[PDB]
Amino acid sequence: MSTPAVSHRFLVNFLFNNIPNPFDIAFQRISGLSRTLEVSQHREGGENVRNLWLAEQVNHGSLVLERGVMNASPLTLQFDRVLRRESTQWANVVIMLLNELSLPVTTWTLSHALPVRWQMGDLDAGSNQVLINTLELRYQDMRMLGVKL
Amino acid sequence: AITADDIAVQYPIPTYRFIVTLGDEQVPFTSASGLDINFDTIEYRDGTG
Repeated sequence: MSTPAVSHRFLVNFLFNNIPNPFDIAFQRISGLSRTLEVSQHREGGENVRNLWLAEQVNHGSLVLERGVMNASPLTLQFDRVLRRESTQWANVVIMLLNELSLPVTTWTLSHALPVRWQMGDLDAGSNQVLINTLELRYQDMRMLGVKL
Repeated sequence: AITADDIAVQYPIPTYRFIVTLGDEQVPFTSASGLDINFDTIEYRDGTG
């Protein structure tokens, strides 16, 4: 059987409408994409032994990203504009894992992602650590691709 | 020429000759160890160094 996919190589591509060039930014800690369907349980009168689950509404999670405090990229300059309320532009994000050669084995492809939260790491006098800042986006739809679905 | 009254002032002291007074009496012991003076340590660092 083919070997499963490990989780320490990944590219992320962003495409805003403010910014003319699509840019690719390296992260440390992409959190993880959930997708819940939100059923509800109904209880019938004469039926006491089975359950009844009724499908309603697909809920998508959130894209939480982590990287170090490095030079100003086109994405930390873009969260600065949205969190100062100077723009409300959102982007189409493409996230993909890479195998041993270079090849994309799975792709996640988020749509209309909106920057909603910046979170700075701690400043501590005895710490021995890189200052990590936490970024967080809310998207509208999600569409996973690739050969390793 | 060292004249052993100078040994009693200058030379070090060996460990094998000792007496242990324990309360109101002396008890002859063979070994004795652990008479240390040990301190803890408190530190503080701020962002300026």
